[PDB]
Parts: sequence; C-alpha cells; structure tokens
Amino acid sequence: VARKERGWATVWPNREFWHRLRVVKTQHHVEAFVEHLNGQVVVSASTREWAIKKHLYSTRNVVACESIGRVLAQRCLEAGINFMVYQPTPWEASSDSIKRLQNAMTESGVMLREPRRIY
Amino acid sequence: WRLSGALCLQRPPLITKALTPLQEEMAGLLQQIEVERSLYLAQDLEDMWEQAFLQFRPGARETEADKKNDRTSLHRKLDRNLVLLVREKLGDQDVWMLPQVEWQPGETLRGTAERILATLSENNMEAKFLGNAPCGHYKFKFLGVKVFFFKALLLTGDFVQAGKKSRHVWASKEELGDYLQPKYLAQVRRFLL
Amino acid sequence: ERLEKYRSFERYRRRAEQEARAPHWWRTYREHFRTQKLLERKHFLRELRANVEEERAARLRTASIPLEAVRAEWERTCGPYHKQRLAEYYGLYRDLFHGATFVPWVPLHVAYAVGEEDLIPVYHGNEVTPTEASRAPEVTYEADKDSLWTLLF
Amino acid sequence: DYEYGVLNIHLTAYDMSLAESYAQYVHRLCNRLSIKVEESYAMPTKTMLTTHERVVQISGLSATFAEIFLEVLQSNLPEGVRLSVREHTFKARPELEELLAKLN
Amino acid sequence: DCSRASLTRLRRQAYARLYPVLLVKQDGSTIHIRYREPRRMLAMP
Amino acid sequence: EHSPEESERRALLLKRWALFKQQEHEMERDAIRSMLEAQQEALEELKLESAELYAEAIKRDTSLFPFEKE
RNA sequence: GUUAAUGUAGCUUAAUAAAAGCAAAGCACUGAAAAUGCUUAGAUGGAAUUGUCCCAUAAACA
Repeated sequence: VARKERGWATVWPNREFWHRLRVVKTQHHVEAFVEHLNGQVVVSASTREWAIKKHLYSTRNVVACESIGRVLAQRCLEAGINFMVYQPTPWEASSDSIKRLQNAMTESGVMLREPRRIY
Repeated sequence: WRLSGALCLQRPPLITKALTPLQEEMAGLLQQIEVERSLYLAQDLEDMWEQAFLQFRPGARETEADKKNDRTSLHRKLDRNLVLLVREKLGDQDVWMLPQVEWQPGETLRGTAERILATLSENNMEAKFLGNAPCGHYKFKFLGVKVFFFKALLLTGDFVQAGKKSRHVWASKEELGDYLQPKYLAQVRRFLL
Repeated sequence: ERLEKYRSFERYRRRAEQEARAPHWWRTYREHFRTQKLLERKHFLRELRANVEEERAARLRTASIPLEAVRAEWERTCGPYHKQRLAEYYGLYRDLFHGATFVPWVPLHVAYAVGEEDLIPVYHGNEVTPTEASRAPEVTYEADKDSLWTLLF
Repeated sequence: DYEYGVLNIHLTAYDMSLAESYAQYVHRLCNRLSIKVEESYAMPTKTMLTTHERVVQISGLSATFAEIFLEVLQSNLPEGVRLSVREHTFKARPELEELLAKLN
Repeated sequence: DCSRASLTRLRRQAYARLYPVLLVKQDGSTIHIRYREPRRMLAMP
Repeated sequence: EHSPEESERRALLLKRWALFKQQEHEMERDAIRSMLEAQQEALEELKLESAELYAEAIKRDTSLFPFEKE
C-alpha cells in the first residue's frame, strides 16, 4: 500500500519502484546495488570486495556478471527483498552479460518486476 | 662569442624490416578467415614465372649485404633512417661532429641550414625543410661556444664522391653514441626519430 | 568547442547520476524528499591468474564461484559494515538506542529447528512464520573462552 | 602566427582493402592526434587492370604538429602504398532555419 | 614502423577467394597483394 | 568447420596478438609525445639564446606543402 | 657535494573505512569515424599533516 512515485513522465527511467537494481560496469570491476527511493543503499554486491575477488579470475567478465548476480541474489533473499525493479537500456538489455545476470536472479527467486500498488 | 650552426639531416628508410613471427601467424589467421568468408595449366606457367623472379636478383631490403662497411655511402641503411655525421677539427677540439657551418644573425636558420646541406656534402642531394624551428642547441667551453642543431629530411640523394677524404658517416642510432660521447653531442637522439 | 563531447549515452548518464548526488545551490528533488595482507592477497591473485584452467573456463564462459566461501569471507571483512546498513535501513538503531549506532562484530548465528531434519536460519531481514518460531532457537556466535554475554530478543 | 590549410590525402593502392586499411589507420591516428577528418571519399578505378584510391581529408595543422605528423606517416607506410598530400581548393532544415535568422 | 598498418584484413561483406601474389617493381622491392586467380608472381614492365 | 580445440588455439594466439598490439601502441604513443616535447624543448632553447630569430621561424611555411613521398 | 629535479598506472590533492576512477588498447559489427558487444595491461621504488624532507635519483654548478 506504500506510495510509488508516478511522475517524471518526461525523464527515463521511471521512478515507480519501491526498490531498484543498479548495475554499473566500470573498467575494473562490476557493481550491483539495491537502493530505496530515499537514496539509501540496502544490499550491495561488488567485484571490489575481497571475498568475491579471490574466487574469480577477472574483475570484468560475462561470468563475473553472472557470479556477482548470484551473490547479490542470496544477499537480496537474505535481506528479504523479493520484488525489485530493473531498468536496463536497450543495448544493455540486449547485452548477453546482463541477460545472464537476470537469469541468475530469476533462478534465485528475486523477481525483477515489482507488483502493482494497492489503492 | 663563437657563432656556429649545424644540421641534423634525416634520410627515410626505403625498404621495411621483415615481419615478426607473431605478425606472420596473424597473416595466416586473416587469410584463413578470408577463405571462410570467400565465395567459392596456368599454375604451371605461374610456377615457371615465380622461379623467373627467384633467379632475377631484386634490390635487397637492406643494401648493406654487399657493403657491410659503406658508412661513407649514402645508402648505409634501408630499414631505418640515417643522419649525416662528419668528422670535424676545431681550433681547440678535434671531435666527431654533426655537420656544421658558420651562421650569421642576418641569415635565417634555413638559409644556413640550406648551405649546410651542400657545403659539407658537395653533392646533388635533395633535402627539404619543414619548419624553421631548430631541434638542438649545445654549448661546449674550453672561450664560449654554441652549436645549433637543425633537422632536415632527404627527399633523394645522388651522393657524388662516395670515397671522400673526409669521414662523413651516416648513422641512425648505433654510431651516434659510439662516435659522440658528450651529451652535448650524445643528446642528439632526443630530437632524432 | 575545446571540451570533448559525450560519444555515448552511458557517459552522459554516469556523469548525470554523479552530478545529481552532489549538492547544489538551486533547489532540487533530494532536498524536499594490513600491508602483509595486501602482499598475501596479491600473491594469491597471481597464482589464480597463472592457473590455465581458470582462463579456459572464463573464455569458455563456464566458470562459477562458491557462494558459501564468499559469505564467510565477507563476514570477516566487511559484513559488520553491511549489517550496519540494514540495521539503519530497518530503523533498529533509532528505535532501540534512540539513534545510537553500533557496528555488529560478533558473527551471530541463529536458526529455528523444524523437527530435527532441518533448521530455519534467521538472517537480517529474513521472513519466518510464527509457527516456525514456536520453540526457542539454537544460537552459536563463537564467543571464545570467557567474556560473559547477555542475549536479548 | 598562421594556421595550416586543410590538406587532402589521396591514398592510391593496388588493393581497395589495403587502401581502406591504411585510410582508417591515418584517420584513427588523426583522431588520436585530434586531427579532424571531414571526408573519406573514394576515387574511381584506374582503368588501363585497375587500382583503388581512397581520400582521407585532414583539416588543421601546426608547424610543429605538421612535422611530427608527416614523418609518422612515412613510418606508418607499409611500403608499396603511394602517399599524397594536397592542399584543398546540400543543407538540412536546422541549418537553413538558423541561416535565415542571421541574414533576416 | 612500416609494419604498424601493414597487417590488415578485408572490409568486404562478399567476395570470391583472393590469392596472394607479389608484384615485382623495377627497383626490386616486393609487395604482397591479393589476386583473384592463384598466380604466383607479377612483374612491372 | 573448426573444432573447439582449433578455435581454442586460434583464440589463444588472438589473445597474444591483441596484447602485442596494445604494447606496440603504448610504446609508439609515448615515443611521439617525447619527440614533440624535445621539439618544444628545442623551441625553448634558442629562445633563451635569441628570441628574435623565432619571430620569423615560428611562422609556418606556406610553400612547404604539398609534399608527396611514399 | 653547491644548486636542483623525485618515489599511486597516461591523469587525480582516489584511499586509508577499501590499493579506486578516468584516460588508454585489441577483436567483432561494414560506408570512415563514433556507438554497441566481447576482450586487454598495469601501481604505491617512500616516510611524513594538511584539504617537507628523506630516499631512488635527474641534471646545471660539480
């Protein structure tokens, strides 16, 4: 029953989300975040974290995305955040690495689409 | 004060060096993919022609194979660039020097630079100047002295009098350090290619 | 004209989002609404890089990671800090200590035993039904000798 | 203080692909050096067999910049590819619409 | 270096198989070129 | 059709080739930068000795180009 | 030695809670370039406190 922002019609992406998944691919590493509308990060999975680095081969990779997504999902399940909003760009959505990452989250049980609000 | 000008001539390399093995294998890779993308006895005659090329001598990629010692010759190197470099004797010094000539403030660097081209080589060499900006200036004292190092490129060269009594040597980089010990003369590499 | 122009949409987006975070004069939406470990770390990395099998799996895009190993290592390194975020996010530090914040350091573990075959864990923010919490839960938190404790639920 | 004119480069080579491959390389080197390339036009076949010639336009040079550029071109040349440097001699709605305001 | 741009690949979406041949110049230099038939050598007259 | 081992060999040498070119580009880029700085250093040196000569020299040569040489 | 440069990776007054971001490179995609996708290489040669020494060691003097 909580409010989701419904405006920003002229801007992309829409802000009608309780939670959002932000995936940033830098030169080194690749980071995935879950952030509330108020701007506080709740669950963060990054390739710059010691534990993930030792078990991976390269900071940036297609499998990396997959692996960090699986790690992110378990933390997301751990935090109890089951429903989330993902807003990829057209090329990013088509990117194979991001497609695989979404598959990991779907397999993990994290729903990439939030349910409609109750009025 | 002693006013002295000089020129660092450049001769382009005519023929390339051989490809590295990694470069060779990549040529196979671009060829094999080309075959993959390709769209579907004269050979004996071509075989006869290829051996006709083999028997016929082509100019070597490097023209040192016969020479091995022709520093005085213009065609000292073909794989890399050359620099004119002539033994000179000064009033208080006897050093292996870059070509030098006497310059005046009225004469611009190119005018002296042009005179350097033919004054010390006395040949029908063809060289070009791109910018009037000089490339090196070095001062050696015993009495104050300064030498201006210019840069030029050899368009072509008909080097007459190959066997001069002078010790003109064309050096790319190997003989620069060997013959020019002091930095004032061994730092020519800084503006050399 | 001197400055270069963004050649891709993403560059502007990354610049824009970073730009939004910075405070500004104009009103905006946001206002109203050790060394040895480093050396050892590096050495392990080099060994991982050397391993040809790691390269082959990565280029074959079949590699994977063990989640359990990462989780335990994550607990040692920065689990305290991430746990603090959840506590602040969930309001524990404001409702419990009237705004005082304490970083959790003891890797506390709790799970509700369902029968005897399996036991439901209690992580941060987890969902557990009251039926599952009928009986008291097993607690193991790796105290070490001495250092008396008090547990409060 | 004077600014170089825009100098066209006609790259003439037996093979179109090699001419294109050299044409791109100078462009990327030009782009890395911040040299603007307005056009990459292609000449017709040199019927006699034929050869293929490709233009890489280069606009803007400096005395020091020109010297450092050209010798690099000599080095970049694979050999057997013939260089050339020569001084050079429809509008859409936004361009016309702006153009009216200037003279109106 | 002349080898900087020497190694290059075709930019054609469709083309028959190209065969390597060398063109002999009057100064003796040689160039690797692509020809439609499996010839071995070419000579500049 | 290539076997996975055949692709593996070609891909492996491709990785070496990509690394080699990156090494080649980095060396050349610094080499060009150094030469220009030396030319700029050469510009500075005679300015100390005589800046007046540069007033004529710093001007570009309009007649230098066109220049053709393969 | 006098003068005087100099010790995060091209750049940064990134960082001591976790050695970062940016710049930069290759292949694929065909007008070129760019974009996009897949890939690549690296660090403190240092102590200092803010928001200079002292070494490696560069030189003019020497």
